[PDB]
Amino acid sequence: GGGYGGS
Repeated sequence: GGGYGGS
């Protein structure tokens, strides 16, 4: 799986 975060 995988993902991200940011802003």
